[PDB]
Amino acid sequence: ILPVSMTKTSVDCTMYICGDSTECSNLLLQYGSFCTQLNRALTGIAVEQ
Amino acid sequence: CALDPLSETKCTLKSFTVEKGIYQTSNFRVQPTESIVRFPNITNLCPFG
Ligand SMILES: *[C@@H]1O[C@H](CO)[C@@H](O)[C@H](O)[C@H]1NC(C)=O
Repeated sequence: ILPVSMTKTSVDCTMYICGDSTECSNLLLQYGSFCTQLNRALTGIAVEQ
Repeated sequence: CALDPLSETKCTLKSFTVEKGIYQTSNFRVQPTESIVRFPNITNLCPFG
């Protein structure tokens, strides 16, 4: 028996962190590309899956 | 960026040339309508009279 795929899961980084908000999200931009470089990671996974 | 979907891509990829294949761009989050406040009926009246 072998694993082959794992469940494809993408997670919006911008909502998870700042949910349903704005004046939260403005802070989230001061951290740079984290959110945008995460979804890249979790995509690279979910693509090769 | 906002003209239309195709031109959101180019703003994600930082490219005018965009090759084939599905890209994620943004996240549409249905925005609420108004509000609901719901509390029991008054339960009591402080002996004002
Ligand atoms: C509140 O008022 C309505 C008026 O019809 C009544 O039907 C209901 O049972 C009441 N409930 C409470 C928790 O006050």
